[PDB]
Amino acid sequence: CGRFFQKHQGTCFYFGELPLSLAACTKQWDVVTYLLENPHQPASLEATDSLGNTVLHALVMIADNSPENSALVIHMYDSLLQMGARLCPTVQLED
Amino acid sequence: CGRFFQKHQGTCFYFGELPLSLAACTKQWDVVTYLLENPHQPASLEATDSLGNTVLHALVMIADNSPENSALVIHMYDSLLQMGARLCPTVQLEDICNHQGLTPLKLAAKEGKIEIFRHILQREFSGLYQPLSRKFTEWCYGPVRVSLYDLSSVDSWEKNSVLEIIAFHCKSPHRHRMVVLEPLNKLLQEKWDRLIPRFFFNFACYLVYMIIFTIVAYHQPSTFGDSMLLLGHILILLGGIYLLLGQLWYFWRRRLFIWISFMDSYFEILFLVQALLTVLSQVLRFVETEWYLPLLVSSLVLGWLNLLYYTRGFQHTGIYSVMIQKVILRDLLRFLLVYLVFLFGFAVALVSLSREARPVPYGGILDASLELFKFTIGMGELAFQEQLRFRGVVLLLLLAYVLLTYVLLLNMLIALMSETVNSVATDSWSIWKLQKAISVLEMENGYWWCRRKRHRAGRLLKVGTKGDGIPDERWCFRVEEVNWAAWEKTL
Amino acid sequence: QALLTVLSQVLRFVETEWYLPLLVSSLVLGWLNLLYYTRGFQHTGIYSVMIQKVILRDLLRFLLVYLVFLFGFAVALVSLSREARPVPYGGILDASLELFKFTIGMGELAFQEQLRFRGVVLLLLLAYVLLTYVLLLNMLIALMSETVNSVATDSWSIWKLQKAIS
Repeated sequence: CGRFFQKHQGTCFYFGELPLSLAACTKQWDVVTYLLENPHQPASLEATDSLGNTVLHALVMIADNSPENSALVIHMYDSLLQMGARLCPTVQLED
Repeated sequence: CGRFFQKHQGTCFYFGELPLSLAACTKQWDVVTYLLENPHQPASLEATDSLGNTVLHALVMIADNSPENSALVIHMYDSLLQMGARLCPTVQLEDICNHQGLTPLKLAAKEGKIEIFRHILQREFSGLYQPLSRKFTEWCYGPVRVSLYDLSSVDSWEKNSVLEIIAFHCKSPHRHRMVVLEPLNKLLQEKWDRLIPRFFFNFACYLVYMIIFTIVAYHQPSTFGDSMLLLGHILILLGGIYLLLGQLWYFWRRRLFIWISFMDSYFEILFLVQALLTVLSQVLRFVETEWYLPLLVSSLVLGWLNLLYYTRGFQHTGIYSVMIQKVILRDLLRFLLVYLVFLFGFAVALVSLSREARPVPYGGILDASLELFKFTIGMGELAFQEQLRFRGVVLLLLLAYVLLTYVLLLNMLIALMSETVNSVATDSWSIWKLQKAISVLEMENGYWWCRRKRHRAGRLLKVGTKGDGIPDERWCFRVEEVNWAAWEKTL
Repeated sequence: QALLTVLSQVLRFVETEWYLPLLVSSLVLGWLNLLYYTRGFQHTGIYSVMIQKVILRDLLRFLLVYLVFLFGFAVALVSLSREARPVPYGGILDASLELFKFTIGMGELAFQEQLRFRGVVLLLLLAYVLLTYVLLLNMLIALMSETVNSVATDSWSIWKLQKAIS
């Protein structure tokens, strides 16, 4: 949580203030998988930042109306939802 | 150097009057290389012709807006620059003063070559030939890019900048497309955002001045009141003198601008006329001449119409004034010509055939024209004059004039403006940006009595190192932009 | 409208002369308020949407330029209408009224013989008439012609949004 990472009118870039959120926002599917089933310390997929946004919220925030950005956001959202189905099936991330 | 090789209006072909320039201009890269590292006698790459142009200048001169020509010129320019990097690295070929005192960038800006201008303004190279670049990248954390455009001889802080050349020296028809491409863009917006206060202060001063003008012109004769009237009159005289001096200084400073652009300003001449009329009326009052009031009233009208200069501060109304100008210039004059010819032709006729005694209308050439203009406005008295037995001829003439004028010319005028507005709705924004750029450039200087200090644009930043010693520094202009397509390929 | 109606009703008890203007203004505003309920049909709701777009896009720039021009000419005609060689253009209110009449199509463009500034007054009147009635109004027609064609595409979605809000 820093001025460069908080969302405001300036020279910032909001991604969710979470390493998993940063990995998801940067079209890096190789690290997202490794962050979730690493034996040592898995990263919770329902984790939240100071603002309250989650990974799906962070994906929504960085979304634009550009075709490539929209495709990236849609694909990452679907992949993250499908992965969350196979890790925490007793809780839904949409709600 | 011959008549066929000198640049003029004829059957000539200018290439630079140098064998190396000829080789470069003819897309012959095989001979250009051999001319530079031949052991016997190498050809200097910084050589100049009689006109003063160099190889890069010659490439700029032959440049057009055609895609193939633009590609050829760009490729040859880049290749020649890269070669000059490896032959004479102690001297840069970009900074070569022409006889008229220009560089390839300034020459391209003046001649109107848009494509080579945009290429030179934002050119980027790879790791090799890194110093020979204008656009850079400081940090690209995530999908955001920080572009560092070079502000060398393009910032107004220098005496002869590219912006000033574009504004006041370029005679190309569509020169407004150069103030909306890259760097020159953001820079002008940032300058205008800081020059807002002075612009609106000048507008407020002019508004107060003309408010005083109107109050004085209203309360005038056909004590305290006389004292206030005298104070207002002397204030108006001083204001008119100030405006006259300012306009005279502007015209004297930019004498070679009226011929280049006789209508792009359109308001400095109007301000000059208004100030001259005000001063003339004020000085003529002392002569006690009856024509004081008409001059004062005309000056008041012109000055009150002059407030539309200051409407170029908003996105919405500046374009409106631009379309006003386009409509006035494109289809108002042809209609006026045809209308005046038709009106005179009919007025002379009605005057001639209005003398049969079987006050009378159409007594003179002034009355008939007035009646026809009334017909145009919607107040024409189309009646059946019973005092002369040419009733039928007069009525038929009136109907013939009415049909073709009120039913055909005016409706066609409406249609013509309907076409013109749709046609010029695309380039009006660029013309407004050019007008704002001209206003910013004029406000960068001070008044005729106080020269403002220039504030240098951009900032000095670490950009590479010169290939012969310690790092070099140049002034850049940061611009951040969030692009995902640019970011997604570099992975 | 409701505030004006209530204010007029309560002011009647005070026995104030300005009861009738308030009541009449409230009546006008309420009768114009019936165009809210036209957003129930495909045909007229879009018409009201284009009405709003035309009012917002090109009605205000024209009004600004027109008011500036009208004031500039009215002050002039008032100033130079005092030569004795009732008279027209006596005050700033009369000259503006005459210029508006010119705009409507009822302007009395005559040759006033009671003052020897006939030429100056006539030239000023002609200069005002040309640029106003021949240039600004026709250009306004063209501007609405452009605006209607431009907003003919998104008007349906705006009408759907209005219906959704309702």
